Amino acid sequence: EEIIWESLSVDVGSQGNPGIVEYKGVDTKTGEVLFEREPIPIGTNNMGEFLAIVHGLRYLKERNSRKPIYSDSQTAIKWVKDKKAKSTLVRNEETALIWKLVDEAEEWLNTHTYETPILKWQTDKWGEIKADYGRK
RNA sequence: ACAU
DNA sequence: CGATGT
Ligand SMILES: [Cl-]
Ligand SMILES: [Cl-]
Ligand SMILES: [Cl-]
Ligand SMILES: [Mg+2]
Ligand SMILES: [Mg+2]
Ligand SMILES: [Rb+]
Ligand SMILES: [Rb+]
Ligand SMILES: [Rb+]
Ligand SMILES: [Rb+]
Repeated sequence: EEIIWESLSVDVGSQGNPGIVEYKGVDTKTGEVLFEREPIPIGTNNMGEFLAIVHGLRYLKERNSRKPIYSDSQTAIKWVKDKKAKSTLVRNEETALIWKLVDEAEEWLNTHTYETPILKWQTDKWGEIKADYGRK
Protein backbone atom coordinates (compact mmCIF):
# COMPACT_ATOMS: atom_id res chain seq x y z
CA GLU A 1 0.00 0.00 0.00
CA GLU A 2 2.58 2.56 1.15
CA ILE A 3 6.31 2.58 0.48
CA ILE A 4 8.44 1.80 3.53
CA TRP A 5 11.04 4.50 2.97
CA GLU A 6 13.35 3.18 5.73
CA SER A 7 14.55 0.29 3.57
CA LEU A 8 17.22 -0.96 1.18
CA SER A 9 16.32 -1.36 -2.51
CA VAL A 10 18.28 -3.73 -4.76
CA ASP A 11 18.29 -4.42 -8.49
CA VAL A 12 20.19 -6.22 -11.24
CA GLY A 13 21.46 -4.65 -14.43
CA SER A 14 22.65 -6.45 -17.51
CA GLN A 15 24.00 -6.26 -21.02
CA GLY A 16 22.04 -9.08 -22.60
CA ASN A 17 20.03 -11.76 -20.83
CA PRO A 18 21.92 -13.99 -20.46
CA GLY A 19 24.78 -11.54 -20.55
CA ILE A 20 27.01 -9.33 -18.42
CA VAL A 21 25.37 -8.97 -14.99
CA GLU A 22 25.86 -6.50 -12.17
CA TYR A 23 23.77 -5.38 -9.22
CA LYS A 24 23.54 -2.64 -6.63
CA GLY A 25 21.78 -1.64 -3.46
CA VAL A 26 20.57 1.85 -2.59
CA ASP A 27 18.95 3.67 0.29
CA THR A 28 15.31 3.83 -0.77
CA LYS A 29 14.86 7.29 0.75
CA THR A 30 17.92 9.03 -0.69
CA GLY A 31 19.10 6.93 -3.63
CA GLU A 32 22.56 6.75 -2.07
CA VAL A 33 24.43 3.79 -3.50
CA LEU A 34 25.45 1.49 -0.64
CA PHE A 35 27.02 -1.37 -2.61
CA GLU A 36 27.72 -2.25 -6.23
CA ARG A 37 28.98 -5.59 -7.57
CA GLU A 38 31.65 -5.59 -10.28
CA PRO A 39 30.20 -6.94 -13.56
CA ILE A 40 30.10 -10.72 -13.99
CA PRO A 41 30.77 -11.80 -17.61
CA ILE A 42 27.74 -14.13 -18.06
CA GLY A 43 24.66 -14.56 -15.91
CA THR A 44 20.90 -14.19 -16.01
CA ASN A 45 18.60 -11.45 -14.77
CA ASN A 46 17.22 -13.76 -12.10
CA MET A 47 20.59 -14.95 -10.82
CA GLY A 48 21.65 -11.31 -10.47
CA GLU A 49 18.42 -10.36 -8.70
CA PHE A 50 18.99 -13.29 -6.29
CA LEU A 51 22.59 -12.31 -5.58
CA ALA A 52 21.50 -8.72 -4.97
CA ILE A 53 18.98 -9.73 -2.29
CA VAL A 54 21.46 -12.05 -0.56
CA HIS A 55 24.14 -9.37 -0.63
CA GLY A 56 21.59 -7.00 0.90
CA LEU A 57 20.87 -9.50 3.68
CA ARG A 58 24.60 -9.83 4.42
CA TYR A 59 25.15 -6.07 4.25
CA LEU A 60 22.34 -5.32 6.70
CA LYS A 61 23.28 -8.14 9.08
CA GLU A 62 26.89 -6.94 9.28
CA ARG A 63 25.60 -3.46 10.19
CA ASN A 64 22.99 -4.66 12.71
CA SER A 65 20.22 -3.07 10.64
CA ARG A 66 16.63 -4.33 10.76
CA LYS A 67 15.55 -2.46 7.59
CA PRO A 68 13.57 -4.46 5.01
CA ILE A 69 14.79 -5.09 1.47
CA TYR A 70 12.77 -4.21 -1.64
CA SER A 71 13.19 -6.22 -4.84
CA ASP A 72 11.16 -6.05 -8.05
CA SER A 73 11.84 -9.73 -8.82
CA GLN A 74 9.06 -12.18 -7.94
CA THR A 75 11.47 -14.97 -8.90
CA ALA A 76 14.38 -13.90 -6.73
CA ILE A 77 12.17 -13.27 -3.71
CA LYS A 78 10.90 -16.85 -3.99
CA TRP A 79 14.40 -18.27 -4.52
CA VAL A 80 15.66 -16.56 -1.37
CA LYS A 81 12.62 -17.77 0.59
CA ASP A 82 13.35 -21.32 -0.64
CA LYS A 83 17.13 -20.91 -0.15
CA LYS A 84 17.47 -22.34 -3.68
CA ALA A 85 18.11 -20.53 -6.99
CA LYS A 86 16.36 -22.63 -9.62
CA SER A 87 18.18 -21.20 -12.63
CA THR A 88 18.06 -22.84 -16.08
CA LEU A 89 21.44 -21.36 -17.05
CA VAL A 90 23.83 -24.01 -18.35
CA ARG A 91 26.63 -24.82 -15.93
CA ASN A 92 29.81 -24.74 -17.99
CA GLU A 93 33.22 -23.07 -18.08
CA GLU A 94 31.73 -19.79 -19.37
CA THR A 95 29.17 -19.61 -16.53
CA ALA A 96 31.47 -20.85 -13.75
CA LEU A 97 31.71 -17.52 -11.93
CA ILE A 98 27.99 -16.71 -11.69
CA TRP A 99 27.27 -20.25 -10.59
CA LYS A 100 30.03 -20.10 -7.97
CA LEU A 101 28.50 -16.92 -6.55
CA VAL A 102 24.99 -18.40 -6.59
CA ASP A 103 26.22 -21.57 -4.85
CA GLU A 104 28.03 -19.44 -2.25
CA ALA A 105 24.91 -17.29 -1.68
CA GLU A 106 22.78 -20.39 -1.11
CA GLU A 107 25.47 -21.66 1.26
CA TRP A 108 25.33 -18.40 3.24
CA LEU A 109 21.53 -18.64 3.49
CA ASN A 110 21.85 -22.21 4.84
CA THR A 111 24.36 -21.23 7.53
CA HIS A 112 23.02 -17.88 8.81
CA THR A 113 19.83 -16.41 10.23
CA TYR A 114 18.05 -13.15 9.52
CA GLU A 115 14.72 -11.46 10.26
CA THR A 116 14.94 -8.99 7.33
CA PRO A 117 11.56 -8.72 5.56
CA ILE A 118 12.00 -9.17 1.81
CA LEU A 119 9.29 -7.09 0.16
CA LYS A 120 8.01 -6.78 -3.39
CA TRP A 121 8.53 -3.35 -4.91
CA GLN A 122 5.18 -2.53 -6.53
CA THR A 123 6.41 -1.19 -9.85
CA ASP A 124 2.89 -0.89 -11.27
CA LYS A 125 1.90 1.58 -8.53
CA TRP A 126 5.21 3.22 -7.62
CA GLY A 127 7.34 3.29 -10.77
CA GLU A 128 10.80 1.83 -11.16
CA ILE A 129 12.66 0.69 -8.06
CA LYS A 130 15.24 3.23 -6.89
CA ALA A 131 18.13 0.81 -7.57
CA ASP A 132 17.17 0.49 -11.25
CA TYR A 133 19.87 0.99 -13.88
CA GLY A 134 17.81 3.21 -16.23
CA ARG A 135 18.61 0.94 -19.21
CA LYS A 136 15.10 -0.10 -20.30
C1' A B 1 -1.38 -14.68 -16.72
C1' C B 2 2.21 -12.49 -13.56
C1' A B 3 7.08 -10.68 -12.22
C1' U B 4 11.52 -9.34 -14.51
C1' DC C 1 11.60 -8.04 -31.07
C1' DG C 2 14.73 -11.26 -27.82
C1' DA C 3 15.62 -13.43 -22.93
C1' DT C 4 14.68 -15.46 -17.55
C1' DG C 5 11.45 -17.33 -14.29
C1' DT C 6 6.64 -18.86 -11.19
CL1 LIG D 1 27.47 -12.09 -5.16
CL1 LIG E 1 8.74 -4.51 6.94
CL1 LIG F 1 6.90 -11.58 -4.49
MG1 LIG G 1 14.82 -5.77 -11.05
MG1 LIG H 1 15.73 -2.59 -13.06
RB1 LIG I 1 25.51 -9.03 13.95
RB1 LIG J 1 16.59 -0.70 -16.70
RB1 LIG K 1 10.73 -3.74 -13.35
RB1 LIG L 1 7.29 -16.04 -20.60
